[PDB]
Amino acid sequence: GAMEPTMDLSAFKDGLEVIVPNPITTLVPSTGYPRPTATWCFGDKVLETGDRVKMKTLSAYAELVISPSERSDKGIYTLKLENRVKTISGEIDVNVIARPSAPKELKFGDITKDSVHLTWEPPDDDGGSPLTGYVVEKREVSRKTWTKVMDFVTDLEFTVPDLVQGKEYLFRVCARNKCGPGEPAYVDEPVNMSTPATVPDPPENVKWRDRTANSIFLTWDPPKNDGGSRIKGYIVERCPRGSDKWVACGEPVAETKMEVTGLEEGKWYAYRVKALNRQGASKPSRPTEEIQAVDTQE
Repeated sequence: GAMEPTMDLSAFKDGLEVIVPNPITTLVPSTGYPRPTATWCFGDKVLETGDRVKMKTLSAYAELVISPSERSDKGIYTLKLENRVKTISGEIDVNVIARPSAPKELKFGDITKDSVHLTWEPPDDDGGSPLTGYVVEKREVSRKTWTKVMDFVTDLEFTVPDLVQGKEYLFRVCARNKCGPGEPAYVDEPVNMSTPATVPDPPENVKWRDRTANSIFLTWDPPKNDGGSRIKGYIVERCPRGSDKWVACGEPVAETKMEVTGLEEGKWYAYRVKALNRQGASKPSRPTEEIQAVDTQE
């Protein structure tokens, strides 16, 4: 008398879902007289015990354990039971998922009195599972606990409300899976609602045209950073060659142009401009070359 090997795979009809690094455990009830021999294969490769691969056989079952699990362990595992009657083979499709990576290119902007707009980009790896959403958290730089602003955000942007003036905030955004949230992405610098205004930046492109014995016409470019306050005007200054004293030309003007006059013929002058706002005056622009006051010739 004898009996064929039989295996019970009814526990894997849906499949096997494993979150890294939890072990992949496949226990299959086996029957058969004589007792069948177990053979484990991952893909077209025969598995044998060693490090992460561990196998055991009892009279009632054959079991395969892969610990710790990796993403590369995903595939179809095959169990062959063999006695003198017959050789049977069954397959188990194992999906090994993990948690998402961190959102990319987290930026902040559009800072109002009570809101901060945040935009990000999808993470590189979703962890072998569809992204369920994004998680938005905040924390004032004085406080030590992160509070969740919103979860399951299905967009690449979010406007954080209910922010208080005079406070600095940190922001981090995570990506979510069925396994849970992943590594967070933080903001490059803290976000400050207050932002006390500063003095402007120097003008940038001071150039000259229409140079005579007593006059010159100067043009410059407005600075990029106004310092948080409106550019009230500009101040043009002058330095003769034989001195290191910068003298102001005329009076403050609201335009990016000025015609300096009163120049003495035969002298060489350099010129520089400052940008004015409520907080004061900027640092002077890069001074121009020393230009001789003389009328055109030939």
